[PDB]
Amino acid sequence: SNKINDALNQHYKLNVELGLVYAHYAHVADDEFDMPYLGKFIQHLSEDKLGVHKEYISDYFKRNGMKLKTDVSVAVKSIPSDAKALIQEVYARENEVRDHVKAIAKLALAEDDYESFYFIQWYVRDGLKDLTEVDDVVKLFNSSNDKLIIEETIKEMVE
Amino acid sequence: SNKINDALNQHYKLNVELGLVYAHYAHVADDEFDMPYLGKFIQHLSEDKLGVHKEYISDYFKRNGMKLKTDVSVAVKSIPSDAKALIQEVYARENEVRDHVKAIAKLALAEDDYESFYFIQWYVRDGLKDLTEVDDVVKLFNSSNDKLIIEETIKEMVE
Amino acid sequence: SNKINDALNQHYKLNVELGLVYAHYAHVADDEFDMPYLGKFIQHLSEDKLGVHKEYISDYFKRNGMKLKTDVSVAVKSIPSDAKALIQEVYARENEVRDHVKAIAKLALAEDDYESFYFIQWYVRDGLKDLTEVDDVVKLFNSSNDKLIIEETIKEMVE
Amino acid sequence: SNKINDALNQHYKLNVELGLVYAHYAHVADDEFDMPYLGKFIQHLSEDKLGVHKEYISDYFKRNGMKLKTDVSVAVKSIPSDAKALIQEVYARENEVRDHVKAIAKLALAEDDYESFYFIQWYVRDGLKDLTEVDDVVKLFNSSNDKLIIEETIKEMVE
Amino acid sequence: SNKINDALNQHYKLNVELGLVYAHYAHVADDEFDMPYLGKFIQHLSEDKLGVHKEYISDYFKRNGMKLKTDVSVAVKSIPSDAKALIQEVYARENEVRDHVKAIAKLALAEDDYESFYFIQWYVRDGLKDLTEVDDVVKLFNSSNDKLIIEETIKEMVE
Amino acid sequence: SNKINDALNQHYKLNVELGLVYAHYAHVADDEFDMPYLGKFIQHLSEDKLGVHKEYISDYFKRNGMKLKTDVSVAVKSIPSDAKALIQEVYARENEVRDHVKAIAKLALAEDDYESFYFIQWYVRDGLKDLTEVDDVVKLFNSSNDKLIIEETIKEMVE
Ligand SMILES: [Cl-]
Ligand SMILES: [Cl-]
Ligand SMILES: [Cl-]
Ligand SMILES: [Cl-]
Ligand SMILES: [Cl-]
Ligand SMILES: [Cl-]
Ligand SMILES: [Fe+3]
Ligand SMILES: [Fe+3]
Ligand SMILES: [Fe+3]
Ligand SMILES: [Fe+3]
Ligand SMILES: [Fe+3]
Ligand SMILES: [Fe+3]
Ligand SMILES: [Fe+3]
Ligand SMILES: [Fe+3]
Ligand SMILES: [Fe+3]
Ligand SMILES: [Fe+3]
Ligand SMILES: [Fe+3]
Ligand SMILES: [Fe+3]
Ligand SMILES: [Fe+3]
Ligand SMILES: [Fe+3]
Ligand SMILES: [Fe+3]
Ligand SMILES: [Fe+3]
Ligand SMILES: [Fe+3]
Ligand SMILES: [Fe+3]
Repeated sequence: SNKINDALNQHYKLNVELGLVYAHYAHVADDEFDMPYLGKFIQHLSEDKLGVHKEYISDYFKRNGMKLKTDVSVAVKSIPSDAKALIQEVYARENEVRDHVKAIAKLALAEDDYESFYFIQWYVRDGLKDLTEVDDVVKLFNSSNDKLIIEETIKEMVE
Repeated sequence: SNKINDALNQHYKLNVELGLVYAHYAHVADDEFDMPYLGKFIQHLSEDKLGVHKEYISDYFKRNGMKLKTDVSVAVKSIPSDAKALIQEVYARENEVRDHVKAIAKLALAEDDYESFYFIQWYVRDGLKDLTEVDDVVKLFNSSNDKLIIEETIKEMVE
Repeated sequence: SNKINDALNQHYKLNVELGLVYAHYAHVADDEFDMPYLGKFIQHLSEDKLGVHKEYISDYFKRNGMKLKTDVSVAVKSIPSDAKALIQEVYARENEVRDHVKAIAKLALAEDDYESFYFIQWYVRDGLKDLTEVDDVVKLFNSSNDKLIIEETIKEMVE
Repeated sequence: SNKINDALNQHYKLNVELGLVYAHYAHVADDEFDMPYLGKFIQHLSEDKLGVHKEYISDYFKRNGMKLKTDVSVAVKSIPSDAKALIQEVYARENEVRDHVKAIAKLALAEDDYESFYFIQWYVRDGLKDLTEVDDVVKLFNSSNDKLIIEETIKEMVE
Repeated sequence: SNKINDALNQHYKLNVELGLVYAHYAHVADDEFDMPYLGKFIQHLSEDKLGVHKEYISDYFKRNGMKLKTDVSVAVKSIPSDAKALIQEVYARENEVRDHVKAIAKLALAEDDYESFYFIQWYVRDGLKDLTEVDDVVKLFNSSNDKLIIEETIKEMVE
Repeated sequence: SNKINDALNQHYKLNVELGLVYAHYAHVADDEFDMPYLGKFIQHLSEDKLGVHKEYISDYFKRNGMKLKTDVSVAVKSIPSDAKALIQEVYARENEVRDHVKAIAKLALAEDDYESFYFIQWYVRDGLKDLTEVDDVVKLFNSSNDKLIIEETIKEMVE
């Protein structure tokens, strides 16, 4: 399906662009906000998006004959003002990923593309786990007013 | 130094953009040219550029107080016509990286930035090894007319 | 070079005098400020300066024929008022060390003393790592108002 | 006791200043007198004085409430003329240490400071062992006219 | 750079020619001067110069595109008269190597050849260690009048 | 025997000069002809000639009282045009070595020098094995038109 090919190419672009934004946010968490474990948490998200998250699509295209497109444009022009806002922004972007992944599943059933429906199954499930891990971190900031206490808790999540 | 900060931000951008191009070329080597080990060779170059090659700069900025900029724009709009041309293009881009890395070293001595001169030392040395590994592969294509013989030789270089 | 010999003798004196000051500060961190892990952190800096930091120079002189001078004068006549100020003072002295080490590198190139330029390379690189470790500790004091939380974090840095 | 506090601060100063002198003598033994094992023997004495010898006092002050003073002034302005003279000078300084340590013990009993009397017990005993080890080396120079034979014997004492 | 290519070809020639001279001196140390451990010490220097010392240059040329020249002319037409003189001559030749290596470093910075500057860094550092090891042996001959005592000491340096 | 001494000194010179030529040929095999395993094969021949092949003679002289002469002159002024020609030239030089070694054996029996006859026995036997190993490689070039197939076969001979 051309429409599935386009939607998965769009998802490839999103994984790349968010990975590059997260790499920036991870640097800022450590460098500006004094939170190196928040930085490590966000760096692992960055490495996933620039790693297996994009390679699964590229490899899927190799098997079903679809075409890969590389077209990337992203600039980090402002930064959230503090660390809570930073992880809140990460969360908002991970929810956008959920919406897109669900749209792809719906479209695959529409087009009777059961290979793509089964392929996208991993994203549906795994992305919900990624979103809850991110949500847990956001909340640390409502459970403690102390940045070093929050860091200690995050340390167990990047373990 | 502002000028060193700018040049290292430019080198960060180059590592990112080439990493994304190499990821595309690795896919094409396997998918279109039937050369999965050429694909693996090019994928390892992609993973280096999107990995430690960019993280060393970002981490260096954290120590000396420089500012990181994320501004990325790259589109793969044409593909070399066969596998020799593909690895020849990779080689040409790796030589552009050599030129930039040398310009940074020269500028660091000019500015009496001995921390940056010592930091760039790794790129000078390592990039020469990366360029010779790439040059070895290009040459396989002049040593054999058989794609499966070349693949077998490449297999020992991605080992 | 006489001028390099003088500058490295001055750096030997600085390492000795700061080592003795840091030994005092480490005692005060534990004894007056109730922070024994801050004390241990500062004691390891003291042991480096009175240990390998000075022995590398002395050993370097043995190989290139330079002359060692021992002329030491230091008195600790006032103490910073609290623990944050104490580690802030440590940081200010470590930046003075960076400035001197860079001056030596510049002078070695001027004099075409490539042995000394290569010998000072370790100080340039390593001193930047020491300065960032110290800067991390200073910041704990902006990330937490609780001395026992900061101690727990420092414990992982003296590990 | 103020008088014990002063005498132990004086002993701290002596350990520091002799440690710095011994570090110089160790360098000269190797560099000028061609005796690197004599150098190693004297370096271990230097490391003791700048290490545990001074840290025991500093740590003792932490327990009994005394105050530490850092006030150091030492310059190495002449060097003994040959290696026998060098180790003979070391011996003379180690005897001065014996005299001071004994004065502290006598004063502690006078002041009914039984904690300090018991604390100084280690210095009384250990310093006698250090003085006999040094005396053994001095004598090598009366038992052999050959510097390489003496070095071989010293090698077993720095083992 | 042609001038760097020429200077490194000259350094390749020097390593070869000195290696052949040292091989002769090692034979003479054992055969004529009854000092087989002095012979072994000098043989290891010979094997370094005819081994990695020359192969590093040859391999460096392979990576940066320079041209290797083999043009060798050396004759051992006289021999130092005793063993001290023999190791003194070795020392004089190792100092000539230091001078040439430094000239290459200076020229590389002049030509903005930062690859060659970084490549020559090993020679600058390592050659200073080789020169001090050789200087230690020369001195044995001033520390003992007995050839079998000196041999025993050398035995620990060829270990 | 003076005549045996001269012939073994000539054989020492030949081993040295061929070793230096082979070192050049090994570099060219890899650098110009894209055959790094041919290069490794030729490098091992180079290391033998500059190593044990010459040290056996030098050590033999030490036992029977003969005199060693070092007089070396060799320049590589042209290179065979392709890789087959290169290994063919190596073969021709190894046959010259066979002729000289046989002349020495004949002369030793003439002079009733049974020590030299027995000493040269190793060269007679071993040099025939070296010549057949070289001949096997030459032939690869008649058994395959593909340089990467030949390389793979050579890989098992440098194993
Ligand atoms: Cl389907
Ligand atoms: Cl600097
Ligand atoms: Cl130099
Ligand atoms: Cl008491
Ligand atoms: Cl360069
Ligand atoms: Cl015989
Ligand atoms: Fe920080
Ligand atoms: Fe994951
Ligand atoms: Fe349907
Ligand atoms: Fe395929
Ligand atoms: Fe790498
Ligand atoms: Fe300058
Ligand atoms: Fe306390
Ligand atoms: Fe350190
Ligand atoms: Fe200059
Ligand atoms: Fe010495
Ligand atoms: Fe002791
Ligand atoms: Fe009493
Ligand atoms: Fe002998
Ligand atoms: Fe070496
Ligand atoms: Fe310049
Ligand atoms: Fe090549
Ligand atoms: Fe052999
Ligand atoms: Fe006969």
